[PDB]
Amino acid sequence: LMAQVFFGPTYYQRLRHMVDDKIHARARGPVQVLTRQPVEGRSRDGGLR
Amino acid sequence: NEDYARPEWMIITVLPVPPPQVRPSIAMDETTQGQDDLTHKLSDILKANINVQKLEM
RNA sequence: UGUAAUCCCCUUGGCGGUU
Repeated sequence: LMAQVFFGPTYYQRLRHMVDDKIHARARGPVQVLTRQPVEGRSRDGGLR
Repeated sequence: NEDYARPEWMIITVLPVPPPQVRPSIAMDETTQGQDDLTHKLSDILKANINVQKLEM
């Protein structure tokens, strides 16, 4: 490489936010009883606002 | 407006009772459903109406 | 011929993530 590279060990930490705990998709599913709109929440297979 | 908004209609003499779709009940657990807030308020209103009718006669 | 099952609160409060 034409440019030299800064290089060495550094302390890194893994945070709790992982993509597989955030990915969510919905085509159709449960709806609220009062308004008949998609429910809220990824855990409940809800929709996006 | 004579046809649509008559002044004496601002005093309630008959109350419309909404269908259960407006005040749905919720199953709090596997055995007991809770009445909605509107259902309880309508029950209180009807009890007061019955009380007034009984007292008057 | 023995023929397999379809359904989910609400309110509240807190803690957070991205700006």
